[PDB]
Amino acid sequence: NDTSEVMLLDTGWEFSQSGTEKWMPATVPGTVHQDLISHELLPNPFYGMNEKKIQWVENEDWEYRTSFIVSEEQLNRDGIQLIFEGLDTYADVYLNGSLLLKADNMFVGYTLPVKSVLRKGENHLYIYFHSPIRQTLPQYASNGFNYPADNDHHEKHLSVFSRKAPYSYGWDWGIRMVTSGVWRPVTLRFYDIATISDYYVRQLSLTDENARLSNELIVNQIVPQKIPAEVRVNVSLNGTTVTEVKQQVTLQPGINHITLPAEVTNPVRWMPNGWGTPTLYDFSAQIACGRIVAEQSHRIGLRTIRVVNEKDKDGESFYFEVNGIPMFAKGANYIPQDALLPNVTTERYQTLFRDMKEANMNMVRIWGGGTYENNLFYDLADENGILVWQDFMFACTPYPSDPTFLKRVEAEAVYNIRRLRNHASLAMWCGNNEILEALKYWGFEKKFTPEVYQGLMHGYDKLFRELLPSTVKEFDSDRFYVHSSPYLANWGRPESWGTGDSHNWGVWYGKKPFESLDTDLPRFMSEFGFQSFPEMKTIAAFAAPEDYQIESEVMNAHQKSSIGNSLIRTYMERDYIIPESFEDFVYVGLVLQGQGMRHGLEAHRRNRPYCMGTLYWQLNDSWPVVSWSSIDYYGNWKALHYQAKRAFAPVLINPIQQNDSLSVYLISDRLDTMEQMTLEMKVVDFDGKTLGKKIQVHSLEVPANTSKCVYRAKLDGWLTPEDCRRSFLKLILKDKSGHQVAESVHFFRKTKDLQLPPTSVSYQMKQTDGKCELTLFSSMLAKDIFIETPLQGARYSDNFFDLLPGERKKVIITSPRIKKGEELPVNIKHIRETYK
Ligand SMILES: O=C1NC[C@H](CO)[C@@H](O)[C@@H]1O
Ligand SMILES: [Br-]
Ligand SMILES: [Br-]
Ligand SMILES: [Br-]
Ligand SMILES: [Br-]
Ligand SMILES: [Br-]
Ligand SMILES: [Cl-]
Ligand SMILES: [Cl-]
Ligand SMILES: [Cl-]
Ligand SMILES: [Cl-]
Ligand SMILES: [Cl-]
Ligand SMILES: [Cl-]
Repeated sequence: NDTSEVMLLDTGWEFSQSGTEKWMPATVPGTVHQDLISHELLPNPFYGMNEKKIQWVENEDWEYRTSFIVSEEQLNRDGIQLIFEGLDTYADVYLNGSLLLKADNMFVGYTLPVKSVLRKGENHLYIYFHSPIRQTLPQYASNGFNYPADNDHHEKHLSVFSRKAPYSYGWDWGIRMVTSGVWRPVTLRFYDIATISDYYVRQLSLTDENARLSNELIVNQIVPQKIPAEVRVNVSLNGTTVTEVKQQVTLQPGINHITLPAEVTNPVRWMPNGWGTPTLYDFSAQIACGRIVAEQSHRIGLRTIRVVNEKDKDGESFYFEVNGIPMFAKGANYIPQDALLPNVTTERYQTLFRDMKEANMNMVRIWGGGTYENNLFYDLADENGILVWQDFMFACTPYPSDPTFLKRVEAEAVYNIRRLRNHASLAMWCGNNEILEALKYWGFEKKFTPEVYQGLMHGYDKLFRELLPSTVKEFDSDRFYVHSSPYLANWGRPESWGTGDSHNWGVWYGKKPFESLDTDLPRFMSEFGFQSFPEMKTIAAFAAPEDYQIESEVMNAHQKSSIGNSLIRTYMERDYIIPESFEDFVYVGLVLQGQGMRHGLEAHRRNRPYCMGTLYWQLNDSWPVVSWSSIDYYGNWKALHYQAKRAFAPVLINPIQQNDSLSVYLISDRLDTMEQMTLEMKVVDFDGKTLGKKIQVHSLEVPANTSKCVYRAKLDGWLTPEDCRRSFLKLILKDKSGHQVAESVHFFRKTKDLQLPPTSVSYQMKQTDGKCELTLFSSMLAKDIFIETPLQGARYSDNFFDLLPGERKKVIITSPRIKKGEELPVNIKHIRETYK
């Protein structure tokens, strides 16, 4: 791209527990815990009872060192920068006897001019990582109260003093692994004249006819003379130039601000997943001096995103308008993919986005107890058409608000805003998760003096109502900011539900039935959720067979919700027969979470436009654990993820039964209206015999972006109470010429009340490298079938579905570990098998 040379400092590192003088090979980027694990100096932290056994690490200081060679020629370049994309967290950086930096914020990248400190030949880099526990003990002692951060799993809630990923201190689905290290890459750049410090592509306006952009460059010139230069911006699409602009300047020593307008006529818009292609242009900025001394590019999506948050007849709306069209949000809350962040590989990020795209999602919330994610995450969101709701990294406790603390926060806000603001995917900023809710409703006023409580309330405003919104206004002026989620609505207070976004924890924490999701509607659901144990192959990863009990010491290790096991059983009993065996209980628990949650996803879509989105808690897991996730740590889809896919389908037939009556809604997130449609239904018993006749509803239209009721019928006079326990309703939607565009099945009774027949699911299999193809058959209904295989992360065309009587079903399973001539073990489970 330019004349600079980059040296990756990613080999030859060593580490030491401070004070031991013993050094061993390390892997950078990485973590202290991983380095110890790689030397068998820690047990597998995710196995068994090992959490307590690895806590000692957090009390030690840890040192890292590397050496590297610099040549006479490199030392003669105009400038040389050492760049740390991430240091976790209190890190003193020494090079060649100079203290370069005292780092104090995990979320900040540092760029350090070092030419004057480098030497020809060998150069020595040492980094000292202070324990973030020891570092903040004096700070806590001076504070005179303990912040109410219940998720910080220690007597002393030290997390709040450090700009370090909150979840690292523990969470209610998380292991405590308060780690340290060089967590993102370290690079040396040797260059001439200048670097581009920042390149911002600011969209001024966008119409079907024209996109107007402002290319804003910050150029840091390292030489003392004045340097004539030409700044060039090339805009290309698929390798073909669309427009090119240039500007003559004379670069002054230090910072230069350069602005170049560019326009794209008849722009091809970036669309979100479901509404078209996520088209990305390539914008390249170069600085040319007589040689291209500096270049930087971004992929750019041309679209408008407006968050509409306005007083209205129902309270206060909260929805996303994309390219001028209101878009119903369908997605999930994302947490960190690992207890050890550098262990998350490119392939894991790619697979997680494939999981979101395949489940018909169009939005992800990067929840405030994790990290501002790596550039790759947002690059994947851009190319998959997934909108990103970005929390700042504050969650579930008030935080300090003293000048030094706020200076750290300002540093991370500026850094990460400039880092992320060029992504098409980035849709909004949110100051924190649940802090105002906590301050108002979680009973802190009983835990603190009135004076300390007042201090907390004032401190909330300084950070979330002043500093963060001001920073967004300055650096990302056309993106929405809200101070907290949920900003006003509280789940126990019905009068607040028509006001902005909800975290409806009435289900789960409030013990409310899943049916409450049909009546208790938000303007936008930013969280709701339900736990499940992950499937047996995941349990087997952390537990020996002796430990396969809900309440074994090892299982309780991997359940961080102290009320979770009791809630799961309570809810299961409402709808299912509780199985006697642990393995069957796990299977039904997956079914339960899937069925209950999808009932909610369907209510939210059905109630558009009153409700304009749903983001369930939670997408994913950081380690093998019992949690609210739809995908376990090993990437296995739980039932919930298949159910989410189905409930988020662009066109959905939603039968909803209440008060002994059935309505059927047709729900569409398509941009086009469907005309002359037929809804066809029929009642089929569990033996496959049709009851009565086919019901047909002709001449239906399904307008773009609407939910509409097309059919209502009382059950009384149609089906006997006996019919209701022994049959299901099949529903199909077809176009004028008879082609199927959607299908659904409906049960008229709770599963535990169904008279399911004993039945065998037989299968045929054709296995080749990487692939099994199964054909399943049962002469009778098999309810909520789970096709279980021992291969971690195996992918299925479908799973957790009802196998209908006499209706053959093909299922493809893929995994790089499937070998032709090593038959894939397959175990098919279904509800009736779970009891006698
Ligand atoms: O934002 C949140 N809401 C509820 C989750 C489960 O208790 C919790 O893990 C998360 O902090
Ligand atoms: Br320099
Ligand atoms: Br220090
Ligand atoms: Br300037
Ligand atoms: Br969509
Ligand atoms: Br605000
Ligand atoms: Cl610099
Ligand atoms: Cl408002
Ligand atoms: Cl107090
Ligand atoms: Cl229903
Ligand atoms: Cl009913
Ligand atoms: Cl059976």
